[PDB]
Amino acid sequence: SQPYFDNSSRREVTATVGQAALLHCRVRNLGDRAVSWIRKRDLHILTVGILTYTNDQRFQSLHSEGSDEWTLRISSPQPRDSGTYECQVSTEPKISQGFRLNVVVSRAKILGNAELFIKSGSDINLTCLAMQSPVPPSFIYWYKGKRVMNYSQRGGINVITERSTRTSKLLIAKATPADSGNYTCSPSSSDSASVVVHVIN
Amino acid sequence: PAEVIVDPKFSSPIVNMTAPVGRDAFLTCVVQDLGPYKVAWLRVDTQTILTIQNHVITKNQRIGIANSEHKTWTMRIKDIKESDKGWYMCQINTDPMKSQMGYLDVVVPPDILDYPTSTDMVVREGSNVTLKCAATGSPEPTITWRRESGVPIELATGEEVMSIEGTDLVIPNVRRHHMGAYLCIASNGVPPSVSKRITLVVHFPPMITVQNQLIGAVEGKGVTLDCESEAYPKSINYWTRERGEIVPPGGKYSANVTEIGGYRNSMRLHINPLTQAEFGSYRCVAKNSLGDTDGTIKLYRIPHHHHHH
Ligand SMILES: *[C@@H]1O[C@H](CO[C@@H]2O[C@@H](C)[C@@H](O)[C@@H](O)[C@@H]2O)[C@@H](O[C@@H]2O[C@H](CO)[C@@H](O[C@@H]3O[C@H](CO[C@H]4O[C@H](CO)[C@@H](O)[C@H](O)[C@@H]4O[C@@H]4O[C@H](CO)[C@@H](O)[C@H](O)[C@H]4NC(C)=O)[C@@H](O)[C@H](O[C@H]4O[C@H](CO)[C@@H](O)[C@H](O)[C@@H]4O[C@@H]4O[C@H](CO)[C@@H](O)[C@H](O)[C@H]4NC(C)=O)[C@@H]3O)[C@H](O)[C@H]2NC(C)=O)[C@H](O)[C@H]1NC(C)=O
Ligand SMILES: *[C@@H]1O[C@H](CO[C@@H]2O[C@@H](C)[C@@H](O)[C@@H](O)[C@@H]2O)[C@@H](O[C@@H]2O[C@H](CO)[C@@H](O[C@@H]3O[C@H](CO)[C@@H](O)[C@H](O[C@H]4O[C@H](CO)[C@@H](O)[C@H](O)[C@@H]4O)[C@@H]3O)[C@H](O)[C@H]2NC(C)=O)[C@H](O)[C@H]1NC(C)=O
Ligand SMILES: *[C@@H]1O[C@H](CO[C@@H]2O[C@@H](C)[C@@H](O)[C@@H](O)[C@@H]2O)[C@@H](O[C@@H]2O[C@H](CO)[C@@H](O[C@@H]3O[C@H](CO)[C@@H](O)[C@H](O)[C@@H]3O)[C@H](O)[C@H]2NC(C)=O)[C@H](O)[C@H]1NC(C)=O
Ligand SMILES: *[C@@H]1O[C@H](CO[C@@H]2O[C@@H](C)[C@@H](O)[C@@H](O)[C@@H]2O)[C@@H](O[C@@H]2O[C@H](CO)[C@@H](O)[C@H](O)[C@H]2NC(C)=O)[C@H](O)[C@H]1NC(C)=O
Ligand SMILES: *[C@@H]1O[C@H](CO)[C@@H](O)[C@H](O)[C@H]1NC(C)=O
Repeated sequence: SQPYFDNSSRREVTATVGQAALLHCRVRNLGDRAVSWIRKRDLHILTVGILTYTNDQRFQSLHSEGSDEWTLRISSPQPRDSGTYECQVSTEPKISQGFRLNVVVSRAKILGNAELFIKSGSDINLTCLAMQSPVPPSFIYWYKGKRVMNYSQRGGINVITERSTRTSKLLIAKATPADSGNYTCSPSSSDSASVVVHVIN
Repeated sequence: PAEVIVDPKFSSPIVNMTAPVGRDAFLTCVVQDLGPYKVAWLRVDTQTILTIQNHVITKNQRIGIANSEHKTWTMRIKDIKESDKGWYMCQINTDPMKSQMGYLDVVVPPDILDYPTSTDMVVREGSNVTLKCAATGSPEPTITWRRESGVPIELATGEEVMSIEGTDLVIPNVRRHHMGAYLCIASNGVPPSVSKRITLVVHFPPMITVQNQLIGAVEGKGVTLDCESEAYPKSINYWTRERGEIVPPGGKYSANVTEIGGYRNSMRLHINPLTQAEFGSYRCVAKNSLGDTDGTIKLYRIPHHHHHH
């Protein structure tokens, strides 16, 4: 007879450039009414039910049949997309719920020169920082060019990853000609950052 | 193969619409080369979705939509309410998004409000009072004050006029003549106009006007003492004599007090037949709820005849 919201959707949502943002809106006893997403800034419609209206392919409605959750998915968020998005139900008067999405740029960096030149036999020390992200990363990838690095793939590899300090130190002992290439540090909740290495002898 | 899609545009801005309350209104939005894109109607201030293509999203059963050749998209609102007035938006899901707006206005005939409007005023002469009249309607009604029976009204400058506009008829220093029935008129161009009857009652202490302060008469004949009182509320009129002794009803004395409209009394005292004991100064008195007043009449004797010696 009367729909109402869930109360546990986390009005404040913080996403990072790239990846994707989710705004979850749950409604109890929907009925024949419909749930819609709008952008308060310019009053632009986004989704109605499961169909998309916006013609900005980045916006998509997610709803599992019979569920109470209507999720607004924003692909490839950008800083301009920071604003208030309202969950709306077709009743009269309509019942709304104002979500506030805030996207931030989170970049990772590797201390030192972007391009390193070390003599064969000397060590490699790549310290990576992901200080911009709001939440500490849950994992940090180390890509040797394109394939994932594994401390066991080569002797003399020391990898210390600390989500407490948002750092990851990759240490390669006694460099060799084969060890050349762009090493990439890709944390979970942040952007990528690479450093190209060249050797001699 | 596939084909190229054209850029849909608004053929013209939304035309403003004024509609009578309780009737139907039609917001239309014309587009060109809509093609695969969709038109939407939204209430701006509430930011509520109303229609998309030919579907009415809102549960408001008074809302409907219909299109002609996918060019003219018309939203219908049944049983218009004053709530329905405001801005509406016509939105196309282009990239970027396009939108137009148009205003729907609801006209309502004027209606005078009991509470904020003066009832029956009762003010003492000399003080000030403001007759008030408040009405509702669309547009904002105009309030015109008129005195019943063509009696004019005087502004602060002393100029006399037949009507005064404004919800407040400020009367500084009320007077006897301001008492009467006043007409409040509310009009806004939306028939019918309405009016309310507001009475103004002015209290004042009695005022005696002696017709003749000196009166000579001969012995054995009759005499009539005349006074006229003006007082509201109504007053009691009686005659006294000398120190204030009330006149005796019996014997030579006879009285006749008659009201003559305008809240004035005509009080007459007839003495007959005159003797020395009935000559002297008399007083005509009138009193009401505010006080009393008197006028003195001196009745002296003049001889029947006089000889020049
Ligand atoms: C106590 O005192 C009061 C007050 O006395 C009066 O006031 C004081 C201050 C002094 O000036 C006094 O001199 C004065 O008399 C006495 O009350 C008065 O009593 C007399 C009679 O004794 C009445 O006279 C009659 O008046 C009517 C006309 O009345 C209208 O006009 C008056 C002014 O002209 C006005 O004052 C009245 O209020 C009334 O006003 C009219 O009202 C109508 C309706 O609202 C309105 O449409 C008019 O516009 C309005 N007019 C005005 C001017 O405002 C008059 O018609 C009577 O004459 C008939 O009777 C006479 C004989 O009695 C006769 O000679 C006439 O020809 C006429 O005869 C009639 O004719 C018709 C037509 O053909 C016929 O059909 C009838 O059959 C015929 N009738 C008869 C009997 O023949 C008469 O003159 C005063 O009106 C009255 N005043 C007040 C204020 O009450 C009171 O009597 C005293 N009591 C005691 C015990 O002493
Ligand atoms: C369509 O209708 C809307 C709404 O107006 C209402 O409906 C109409 C159908 C009609 O019945 C109106 O009587 C009724 O109110 C119109 O929107 C209004 O537009 C006017 C003019 O732009 C606005 O008035 C302005 O308000 C400003 C403050 O917000 C004020 O600063 C402006 O004053 C300036 O300009 C005037 C000249 O107009 C100048 O004299 C001043 O000195 C100053 O420079 C001006 O008063 C209203 O606020 C608008 N109403 C709303 C609700 O927004 C719309 O214009 C109309 N469109 C067409 C094409 O007719
Ligand atoms: C060493 O490698 C890094 C990236 O490491 C890997 O490279 C990819 C090919 C994959 O293997 C991934 O697993 C991983 O990123 C190079 O930096 C990155 O280079 C790529 C391609 O040159 C950049 O991609 C571009 O990204 C922009 C972003 O807008 C797109 O618009 C482009 O279309 C294109 O996809 C990527 O941005 C870049 N990363 C950065 C700059 O942080 C690195 O350049 C390489 N070494 C050298 C010397 O080039
Ligand atoms: C690997 O290098 C990191 C940082 O690289 C260096 O940092 C400066 C000290 C300077 O030498 C720069 O030119 C290099 O890019 C080392 O981490 C820092 O170490 C210093 C000294 O021990 C310390 O004061 C800082 O706090 C450290 N920073 C962080 C983020 O921990 C690290 O010790 C080196 N590891 C090895 C094994 O050589
Ligand atoms: C009426 O006049 C008196 C005397 O100046 C003043 O005290 C009072 O406020 C006035 N009231 C109104 C309604 O003007």
